[PDB]
Amino acid sequence: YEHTAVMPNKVGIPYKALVERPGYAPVHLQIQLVNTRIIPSTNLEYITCKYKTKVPSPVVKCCGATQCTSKPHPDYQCQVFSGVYPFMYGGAYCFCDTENTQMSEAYVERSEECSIDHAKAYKVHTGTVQAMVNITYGSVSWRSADVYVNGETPAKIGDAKLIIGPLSSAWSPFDNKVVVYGHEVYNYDFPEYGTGKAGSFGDLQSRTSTSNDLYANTNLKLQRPQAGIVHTPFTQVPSGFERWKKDKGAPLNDVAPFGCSIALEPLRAENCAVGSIPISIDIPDAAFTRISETPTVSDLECKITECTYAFDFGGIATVAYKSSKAGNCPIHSPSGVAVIKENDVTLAESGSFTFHFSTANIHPAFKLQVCTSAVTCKGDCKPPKDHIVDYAAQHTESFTSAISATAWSWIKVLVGGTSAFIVLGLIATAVVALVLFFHRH
Amino acid sequence: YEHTAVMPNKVGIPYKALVERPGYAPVHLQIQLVNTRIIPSTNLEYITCKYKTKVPSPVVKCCGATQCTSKPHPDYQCQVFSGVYPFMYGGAYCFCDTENTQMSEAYVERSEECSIDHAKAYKVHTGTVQAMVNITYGSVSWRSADVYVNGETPAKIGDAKLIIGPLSSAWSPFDNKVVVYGHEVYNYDFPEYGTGKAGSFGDLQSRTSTSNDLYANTNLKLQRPQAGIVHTPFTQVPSGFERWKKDKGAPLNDVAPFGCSIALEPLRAENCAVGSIPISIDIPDAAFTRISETPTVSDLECKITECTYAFDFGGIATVAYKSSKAGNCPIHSPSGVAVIKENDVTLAESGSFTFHFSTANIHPAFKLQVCTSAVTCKGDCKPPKDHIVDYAAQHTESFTSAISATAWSWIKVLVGGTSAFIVLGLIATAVVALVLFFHRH
Amino acid sequence: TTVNFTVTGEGLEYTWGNHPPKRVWAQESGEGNPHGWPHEVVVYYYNRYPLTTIIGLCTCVAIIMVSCVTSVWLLCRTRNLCITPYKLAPNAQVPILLALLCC
Ligand SMILES: *[C@@H]1O[C@H](CO)[C@@H](O)[C@H](O)[C@H]1NC(C)=O
Ligand SMILES: *[C@@H]1O[C@H](CO)[C@@H](O)[C@H](O)[C@H]1NC(C)=O
Ligand SMILES: *[C@@H]1O[C@H](CO)[C@@H](O)[C@H](O)[C@H]1NC(C)=O
Repeated sequence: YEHTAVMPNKVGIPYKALVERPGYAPVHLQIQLVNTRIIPSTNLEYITCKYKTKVPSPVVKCCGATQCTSKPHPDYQCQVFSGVYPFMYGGAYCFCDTENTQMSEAYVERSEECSIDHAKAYKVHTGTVQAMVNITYGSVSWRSADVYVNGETPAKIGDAKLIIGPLSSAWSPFDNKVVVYGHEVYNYDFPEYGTGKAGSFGDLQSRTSTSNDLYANTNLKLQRPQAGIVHTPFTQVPSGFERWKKDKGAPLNDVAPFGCSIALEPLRAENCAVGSIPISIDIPDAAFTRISETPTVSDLECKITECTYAFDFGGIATVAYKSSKAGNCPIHSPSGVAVIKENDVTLAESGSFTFHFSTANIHPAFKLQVCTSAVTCKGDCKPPKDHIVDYAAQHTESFTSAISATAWSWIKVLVGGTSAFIVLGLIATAVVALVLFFHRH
Repeated sequence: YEHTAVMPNKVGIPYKALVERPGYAPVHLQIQLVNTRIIPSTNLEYITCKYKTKVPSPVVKCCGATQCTSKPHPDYQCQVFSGVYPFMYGGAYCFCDTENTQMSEAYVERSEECSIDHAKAYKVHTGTVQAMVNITYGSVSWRSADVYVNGETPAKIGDAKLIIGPLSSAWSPFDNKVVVYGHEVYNYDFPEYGTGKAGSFGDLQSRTSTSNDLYANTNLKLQRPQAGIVHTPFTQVPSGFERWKKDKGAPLNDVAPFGCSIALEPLRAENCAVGSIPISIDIPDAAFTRISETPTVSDLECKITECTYAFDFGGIATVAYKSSKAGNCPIHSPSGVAVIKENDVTLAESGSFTFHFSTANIHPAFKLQVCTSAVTCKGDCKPPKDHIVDYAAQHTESFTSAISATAWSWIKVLVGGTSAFIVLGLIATAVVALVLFFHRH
Repeated sequence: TTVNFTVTGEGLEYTWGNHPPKRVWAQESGEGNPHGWPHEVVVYYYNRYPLTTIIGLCTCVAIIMVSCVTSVWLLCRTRNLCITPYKLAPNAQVPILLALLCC
């Protein structure tokens, strides 16, 4: 028997319903999300990390000169410095004083830390949505399975088949371009490959961590060696990856709306409380008992014994009843005014039972579906005393949830009074027009 | 020197221009696309292939009975058939006449052909655009390289830095869902995983060709064994993959607009003639020669000796000239009226040279640039003789390209005559209007 | 069998079984004489631009009819307004120039 409904996109808050099959007693259904994951499709654009400058041994030509050549090394530099007279531990290196030449070479390569400490530039596309759902129905215990939130792909959960509609909102916390560094995700509009600037995020770019084609843009300039000294000095713009680490700011992990949690394997946004989720679950036929085989309840009287519109189940109610067969009975409240804590109660031939509920209303009024029957519960709820709590509200507030009886009294009098006063004027206006008419006629 | 321009998204039709760096003689530039590839991002959804039904040896219980159990196999079927009296080569298998049961089992597997003969269902997202660009300029021979058509990433081609702008059209021949079978790509809204119907494309679905979790949806039903025979008969819906291969229809390879060619490694659409391509090329400073160092060309006179507005270089023109310091001189037509076949000519102190051109205009009038100089070429073109050709047009057709001098004359008379009639009517009205005034006054 | 396909300047590709696809383009070789008499000019442009020529010709005729009717209507209006002052005055000068411009 297929039951279709729309549940809020909330984690930890159970969706409760009675599955009403014609000719059979209602089956209580409880669907709760364990987690919800937005898993976008990503394509690695390039990998950024701190660069290393490789400086091969210089060529020192005594009594002569050399010429530089072009090489494919990233950010390759080569310069010939004439007029050198270097010294080493063994004395003067060259014979000639000013006729000697030193060739300096340098190029940029990925550092060793790039294997572990690097930032991944990704382009992000719409992917898939998956969830872990905890379901119990009737007398069957909780069962759970990982499901795809497509609205078409079914999942088997404890002999029940569940299909979950797509999220009502296509919202995703990830931008079109993101940077993943460590455990953090940044909505960073990174430069395209090959356009990185020196001292900025993309100064060094590589398609992969093992790629042999490395892009490097640093102002690497070879300097003249110190007089009498053999070395290869140079200047270069400090790494833009190290600078980015200092200035990267707040990650998406800390700014994502709706309480999204960001995870990387796979990249996904978890538990984003956005919109609502259509659901369709097939309850197995064996779960239903014929109405004639279940208890019949009558003369239900519901009393609200204590109520506070706190986030927890602050409402307490007592229902007096008489019942045949003294059996078990599902309990439900189809109205959105109150959420019922208990799923079912044990009935005797006669007596009363209590149940707990959570409501936002100052004057709640709700229908309690005692199996095959119903009783209307009404009462007055007090304000909660605790200002801040560490748990989410079990209920949903509406536009009129806070309006008290005294508030309605004033609204009714003010709206009714002004309307009646306007009408009174119009009535007098119509009558006087007729009074003048009768004077002439 | 950086040269910026826009070239059409055409393959095999070269873009020609003169790079004019102030103070230096023009440098002829020719940019030709070898191929353009739209390479979308793809996510494999599942793999479809023909199924195999696995049928283990049936359990034949003599003088007794057995019971079926569920198993974690795709489309698993199990049924116990009582009242069997099977025979083998050695005679009656069971002793009892009717107190015997056969338990038949069957389930669906991927066939051996699934490793080579299968269809891949992909989700297709915007990816990248790449092209092979063939470039020559000045006296530099043709050089080519693969480039990214995004307007950001530069390419170094023969010491020239090339940036190819993004395509003006974001059009792509692939829908959000495609099926790749063999070398063919189909735009097909395949069913979501786990929702395929029996006898249709998705009756058998696998996330990957080597997975151990297979979805199968066929009406596999075990049938009662024939009397006295040990075997496991069953009925099943014919494979929907074989059905699809019969009813595939035309692939995207055969229906893609704009002449796209579909390739699979990676999946891409090649040579789609959509929109235009912004370009920017930085020409080496060594390729430019100063004006005072190049020949001076004067007294130019251009005569069209033959012309037909065919798709090939049907035009022939002869240009007389006087010059100095005989040497090579680039030739270019800046207007779109005619495409010049020759890129440069050798000039003597005086003489004439010929060149060929392609034009769609019946009365072409175009400027010809001869290094540092220019001449105006005019003439009449006859219709082409060939109705159909196997090569694309070199020229571009304009709204007014087909209008002859005779047609313009008739349009001029039409508008001039029409206006003259109304003008006479208005003049007559104004004259009589004044006379009517003078009569009263 | 014989199959006829329409090919324009944009081109057409056909594939005969197991053969490489072939591409062909049509040239502007339609029959006509754009430099001849009006019946030859219209034929050339009709064959090259069938729909545009039909729409163009109708627009030309519609413009001529509106302009000629308006021109003559104003000229007829001119004669009525120009001559009427003299119709209502039998004993009038009626200059000879009037009989040449307004009649
Ligand atoms: C489902 O809920 C029950 C009780 O609420 C709990 O014991 C069980 O662990 C839950 N399942 C999952 C997967 O969290
Ligand atoms: C570039 O053009 C030249 C001449 O047109 C040709 O020989 C060469 O093969 C072309 N290169 C490519 C990669 O097509
Ligand atoms: C194709 O065109 C020719 C004209 O040359 C005509 O004779 C023939 O009947 C046409 N064939 C078809 C199938 O229309």
